[PDB]
Amino acid sequence: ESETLNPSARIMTFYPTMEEFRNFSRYIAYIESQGAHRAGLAKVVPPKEWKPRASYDDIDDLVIPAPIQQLVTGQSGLFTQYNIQKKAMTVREFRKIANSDKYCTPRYSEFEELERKYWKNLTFNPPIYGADVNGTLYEKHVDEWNIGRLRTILDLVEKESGITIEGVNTPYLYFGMWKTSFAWHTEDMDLYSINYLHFGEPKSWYSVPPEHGKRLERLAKGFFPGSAQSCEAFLRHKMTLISPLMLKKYGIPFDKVTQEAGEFMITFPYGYHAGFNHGFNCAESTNFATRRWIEYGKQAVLCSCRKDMVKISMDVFVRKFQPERYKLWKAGKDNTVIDHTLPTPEAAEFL
Ligand SMILES: N#Cc1ccc(O)c(-c2cc(C(=O)O)ccn2)c1
Ligand SMILES: [Mn+2]
Ligand SMILES: [Zn+2]
Repeated sequence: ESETLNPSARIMTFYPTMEEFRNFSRYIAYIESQGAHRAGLAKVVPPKEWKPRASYDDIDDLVIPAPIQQLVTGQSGLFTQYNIQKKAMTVREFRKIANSDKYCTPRYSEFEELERKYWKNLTFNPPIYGADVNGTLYEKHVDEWNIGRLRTILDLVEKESGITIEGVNTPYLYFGMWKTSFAWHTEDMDLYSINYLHFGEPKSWYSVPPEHGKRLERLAKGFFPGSAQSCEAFLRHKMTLISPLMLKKYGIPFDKVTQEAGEFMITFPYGYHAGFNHGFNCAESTNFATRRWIEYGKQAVLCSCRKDMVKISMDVFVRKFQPERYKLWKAGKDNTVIDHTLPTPEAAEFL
């Protein structure tokens, strides 16, 4: 039973062997079989034997075409992040700024100390995030967990229509510095995501279980009624930051995890997450899908107030994987209800 596995919906950590690590979709289905998805977020530590690139010593020349300065406004654990686009710059130039005294990591003993400082100084001295950089740091030959070519069914989007959506079915790189942030969100079309930390200081994550996502939404709508009235899904703007103390105070279940260089994070459909970087680092990510995602995709509530928001046609997926329901679905009469505790069909061999 779905409900009997990971009943506390806690973030799980997995240490696959090299044999397990080789088939990406298999291991995703496997960790789902262990209830990992119920947390919304999971950590996967790859075998020590494994490395996606021999050396990162060459990248100081790589261009960050649109660095973003992150202005944050708010109080009492509620904040809204405004992006200001800076002029292009190099990893060398970025690293110099990031390690500079003005911008570098404050010192501290335990994580909770660094965490407290993040939520205390969030609004002061705005950092720069080298974000949404198109590209990959994977060497052309690495066949395990290659973010450039995961070969999941998300590939049906490009295959059928030729459409690429930057960062979604293509890779993004993220160059961080201390106190740079990602706001509370689910992925576009409530897909999965994979995030790999190539190098640098840690990246910390908060997550809310999918079975409690709607609860976080009610709370957010209550605290940002203006934004809620203007948009059916304003959290998709990725501007909204909420401190873990505010989540506790209003009884939203959540969990924390800190990601180290060379570690993977997997986010699951309708898994709300947010977080921040500890210092200079580099992360790579993209979205992907499983058969389980399709229903999430069919029902995802999208941003209504922008023309350039990401919308994937679900049609090809329903035809190919839910043929019984296609007619009904197209007639707007498909009332399937989602069970967030259930694992993906592909795990039939591990169920
Ligand atoms: N803006 C934005 C945005 C859109 C989609 C995403 O998955 C993330 C995101 C970014 C990070 C990160 O900046 O490290 C971690 C997790 N999620 C951020
Ligand atoms: Mn994300
Ligand atoms: Zn919107």
